Amino acid sequence: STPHLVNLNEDPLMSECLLYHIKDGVTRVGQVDMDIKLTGQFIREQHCLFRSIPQPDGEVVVTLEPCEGAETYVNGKLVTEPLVLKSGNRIVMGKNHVFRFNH
Ligand SMILES: [Cl-]
Ligand code: NI
Repeated sequence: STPHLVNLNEDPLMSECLLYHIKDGVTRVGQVDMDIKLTGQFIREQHCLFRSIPQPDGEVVVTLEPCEGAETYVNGKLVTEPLVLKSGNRIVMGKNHVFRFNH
């Protein structure tokens, strides 16, 4: 299937987005001029980005790259360099945005 980024927040705001499909290419996450806009106090203008790249068989590989000074955690570990995501991974951006990556 397409990879999904699913919003795990228990009380998401009306403006807040519950589910994104991660499309082929770069999805930029942040506040100012991004493909996914998150508003929390700790979300930087350019927070991080997803890369979706195809394999020989069509199956996709999604990586997450954090931006300088923008905190993101995958399964509890702060991610500081780019990282290949896996279905089930829990991603927190800033302190107020929790997702699951579902492939
Ligand atoms: Cl935040
Ligand atoms: Ni879907």
